[PDB]
Amino acid sequence: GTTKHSKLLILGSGPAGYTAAVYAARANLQPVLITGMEKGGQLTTTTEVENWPGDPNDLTGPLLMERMHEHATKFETEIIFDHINKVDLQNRPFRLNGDNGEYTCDALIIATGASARYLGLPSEEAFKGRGVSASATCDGFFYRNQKVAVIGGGNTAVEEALYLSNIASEVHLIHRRDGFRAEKILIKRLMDKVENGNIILHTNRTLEEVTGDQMGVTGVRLRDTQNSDNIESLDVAGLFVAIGHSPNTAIFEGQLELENGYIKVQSGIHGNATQTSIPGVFAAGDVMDHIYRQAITSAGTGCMAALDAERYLDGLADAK
Amino acid sequence: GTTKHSKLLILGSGPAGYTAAVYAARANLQPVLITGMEKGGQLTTTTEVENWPGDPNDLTGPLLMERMHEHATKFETEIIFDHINKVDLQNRPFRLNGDNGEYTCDALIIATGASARYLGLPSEEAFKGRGVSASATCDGFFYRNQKVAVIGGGNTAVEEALYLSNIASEVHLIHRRDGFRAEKILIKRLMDKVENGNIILHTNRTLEEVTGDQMGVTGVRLRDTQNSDNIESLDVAGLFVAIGHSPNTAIFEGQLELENGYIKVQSGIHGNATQTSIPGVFAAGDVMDHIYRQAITSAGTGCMAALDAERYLDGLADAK
Amino acid sequence: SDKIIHLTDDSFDTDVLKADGAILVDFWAEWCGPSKMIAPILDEIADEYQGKLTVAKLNIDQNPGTAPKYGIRGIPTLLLFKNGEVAATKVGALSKGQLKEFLDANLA
Amino acid sequence: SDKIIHLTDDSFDTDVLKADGAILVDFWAEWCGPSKMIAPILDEIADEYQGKLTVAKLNIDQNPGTAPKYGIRGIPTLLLFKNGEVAATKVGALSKGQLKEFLDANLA
Ligand SMILES: Cc1cc2nc3c(=O)[nH]c(=O)nc-3n(C[C@H](O)[C@H](O)[C@H](O)COP(=O)(O)OP(=O)(O)OC[C@H]3O[C@@H](n4cnc5c(N)ncnc54)[C@H](O)[C@@H]3O)c2cc1C
Ligand SMILES: Cc1cc2nc3c(=O)[nH]c(=O)nc-3n(C[C@H](O)[C@H](O)[C@H](O)COP(=O)(O)OP(=O)(O)OC[C@H]3O[C@@H](n4cnc5c(N)ncnc54)[C@H](O)[C@@H]3O)c2cc1C
Ligand SMILES: Nc1ccc[n+]([C@@H]2O[C@H](COP(=O)(O)OP(=O)(O)OC[C@H]3O[C@@H](n4cnc5c(N)ncnc54)[C@H](OP(=O)(O)O)[C@@H]3O)[C@@H](O)[C@H]2O)c1
Ligand SMILES: Nc1ccc[n+]([C@@H]2O[C@H](COP(=O)(O)OP(=O)(O)OC[C@H]3O[C@@H](n4cnc5c(N)ncnc54)[C@H](OP(=O)(O)O)[C@@H]3O)[C@@H](O)[C@H]2O)c1
Repeated sequence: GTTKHSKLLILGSGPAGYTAAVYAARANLQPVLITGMEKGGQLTTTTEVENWPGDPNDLTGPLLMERMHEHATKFETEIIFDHINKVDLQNRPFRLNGDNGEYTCDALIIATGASARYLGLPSEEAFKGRGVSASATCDGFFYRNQKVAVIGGGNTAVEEALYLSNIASEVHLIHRRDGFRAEKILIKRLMDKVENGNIILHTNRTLEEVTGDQMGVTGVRLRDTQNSDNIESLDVAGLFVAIGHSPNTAIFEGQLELENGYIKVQSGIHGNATQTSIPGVFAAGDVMDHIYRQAITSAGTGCMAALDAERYLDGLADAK
Repeated sequence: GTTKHSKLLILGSGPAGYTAAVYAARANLQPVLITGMEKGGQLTTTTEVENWPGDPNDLTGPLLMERMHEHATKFETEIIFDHINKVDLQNRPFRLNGDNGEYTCDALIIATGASARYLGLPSEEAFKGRGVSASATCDGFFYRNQKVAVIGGGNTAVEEALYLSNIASEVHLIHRRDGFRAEKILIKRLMDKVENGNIILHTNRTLEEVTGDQMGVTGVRLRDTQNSDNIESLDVAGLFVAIGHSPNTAIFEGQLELENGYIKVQSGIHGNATQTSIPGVFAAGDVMDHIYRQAITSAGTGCMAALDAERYLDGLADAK
Repeated sequence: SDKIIHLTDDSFDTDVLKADGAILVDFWAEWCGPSKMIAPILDEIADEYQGKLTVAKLNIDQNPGTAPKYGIRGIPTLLLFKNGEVAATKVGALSKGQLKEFLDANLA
Repeated sequence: SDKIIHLTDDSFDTDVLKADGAILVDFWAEWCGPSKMIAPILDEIADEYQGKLTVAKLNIDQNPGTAPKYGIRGIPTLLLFKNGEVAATKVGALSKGQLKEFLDANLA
């Protein structure tokens, strides 16, 4: 009965969304923003952040994001703690359905980001919570002076490996190749610790199975990418999977042109660059970027989204 | 006869250039950045910045750039104080000449931003430093408790009238349209002062001439934008022109696809979005964006320029 | 906010382990974001489930004993007890709807 | 940093206007970026143009009495003196070549 309506509505409480929040709030669009379950975004699952331009030292994801929340609320953004389960983009105003109520808006900015990706092993599922974890920043606590594994070759794996390194007795980094895709500065820290620290490299290996008992994970079994049946066993207390993410575009199934999960935008050097397949609907952040995916690029696009949204909303007001 | 080579050379010390710097540094690309005459970029000519996501309070263009600079050198970027006035992008390595030497690079990130526009009036040029100013930040105090005039209709113009209004006895805002393109939140503060404060509007007018004596400006003469033959005098002690910025691309004239002064870039949602018409040459910041032009959007493309150049330089190292 | 309990390692055997009725337990930690992100959901839940459930938080940041006992090496982890007996558990963050889906699945 | 005469409002005419020779005066302020962005180039000018030119920085943060005198309603502004005689003036920022192109076009 009390459907909350607003000119503009932003989906997501990550760097992309919060930036769109503040820029849109200054255009006096009285923005409404829905946080989602992961309030603050991916950054909240990390510690130090070394490449947020203008923050040379001691910055942490939680901090940067707590600061953005404050920023967005300072310019009176209606921040609502909720999660959208369904969306109707065929009828204007757009209809969005969440656990705490129903929302409609004349323009939409989709900043849903992405979720942690998994392998799909049932053993992985069977032990999630008892040895299989996605966030070290959260569970690294349970591995004081114990052997632990990390799987993935990107920035998240390396950093988690590097982070876990001062908590666990030994860290075992597992990866599908001989090469890592994380930033060099970090890959350097890795090897330097691989060479005289407690990080053990397990290259050319893939998680074949997670083993354990009622009490939790006791070990894992890697496979060897260059010898189909060389399967080796590794005695470890727990493992953190770090194999990238996948855009949170499920709630938009078949309503927006997607490309490998990511929302497709106009892009181009002529404005309305965040325009999705449906006029009045825009996407900013990792949900529409399969390449760079940094916090700084997300904030950038979240901005263009807010500006494109305003250009659009104004157009509606004009043609009236 | 001192020539300097570097795999990566960054042109510019604005948020775009500096962000490209921290990213390239962390990719152990050993970047060399040339500051340009305006070290820090445009943000250095302003005061309070309110839309840099994460810095909701007390942030100032100068401070932000002080921080970005610190941040670029933390990862050992090589900052050289110099301006570039000629370049040969037709042969590799690339050739760039400055007031301190020749520069060669295997990849080039152009982040030259833009310069303050001009009216092109002899009276405007005849009174510089004696009544016609480009920065309220610098000269503002020379007008305390005096009548002063601003001319423009975008965020700069407005932020300038707002700023000056706490110094000058009264501010005269001169603009062509009957409307402003400055952010909404700002136009409100403006109107609030046009009402209860000392800001006075002069919509639908164009500066015809800056009048004064052999000691400085004493007035300004406006023309009507509706009634071509109607004119008016304005007793003013100073004039601040804020009619926008033109992208810094004269040196790149006839060196790469330029579209109305802005360096054209590939763009797209398939990576390598910051690449110019010449392989290995990338552009970021306002020099390649004529729609958005924000500190945060410039920081973003700056980040992209780095990731794009690294991906490019990686290739060259593999053919080696 | 009307049934929540700042449970401790001491007042657990007596509170949860021995109390006929379902008392949900939200294991959290000041350092784990998604942990404290569930607290609000538990409050929006407190009322609607007041009579079938009693939401009870537990800070392992200063209450170690408990967690290990149930092999909880991850947070946040929710334990739905029934007469001092783990009847169901949910791991990681989730939405008010996924939690109500969880409670309605078991607690009923 | 050792040639550039860091003048003072009082000791001005007693320096720039009286002391014979072509002395360049740089009016600047710690609040005007472009003003302090010249400082570097002036050094590589005191040396690259020594004996044939003198450089003097008249900060105004705490030395306002002089600027008015010549009608300087904007910084940075460079006045090329010759014994209490303005030979030329350069308002605005500029690169090293810029400054030199002015010093040459003028000086003899
Ligand atoms: C451990 C880790 C460390 C990182 N460190 C860095 C770093 O140091 N530097 C850097 O530049 N980048 C870093 N990143 C990358 C960066 O976090 C992402 O590029 C960025 O957060 C993307 O921003 P976003 O706002 O697009 O999406 P996200 O930050 O993913 O946030 C998405 C938001 O959408 C919301 N949401 C999703 N679906 C719904 C829905 N259906 N209804 C309602 N709300 C919904 C979520 O609650 C969340 O708030 C890191 C990533 C990880 C995992
Ligand atoms: C008064 C004012 C206030 C502003 N306030 C805000 C604000 O509050 N928020 C916001 O988001 N945006 C604001 N902006 C806009 C913002 O400044 C720009 O969008 C952004 O800084 C552009 O970044 P950039 O790195 O692309 O270019 P710039 O900041 O222009 O930087 C260009 C750099 O290139 C160098 N350079 C130029 N030519 C050469 C050359 N030939 N050789 C070598 N170096 C060269 C310069 O010295 C400079 O360091 C403001 C602008 C002004 C004028
Ligand atoms: N500072 C910082 C910290 C963390 C993340 N980030 C950024 O956020 C984004 C995501 O980072 P991320 O590390 O979570 O993920 P990302 O950079 O996408 O890298 C993913 C890593 O996981 C590997 N991988 C993927 N699928 C796998 C699978 N099914 N099985 C095993 N391994 C798999 C992948 O292997 P590779 O392609 O190299 O052979 C790769 O090693 C990036 O754009 C980062 O630059 C920055
Ligand atoms: N917060 C903040 C403060 C300052 C600048 N910025 C941003 O930086 C970028 C540039 O800002 P800016 O304000 O310097 O320049 P911009 O936003 O382009 O606005 C320029 C304003 O100047 C007017 N103008 C331009 N040429 C003129 C001329 N020849 N004679 C008279 N007026 C002229 C112009 O008129 P309009 O186009 O409306 O008819 C307009 O009103 C923008 O993306 C801003 O949003 C942000």
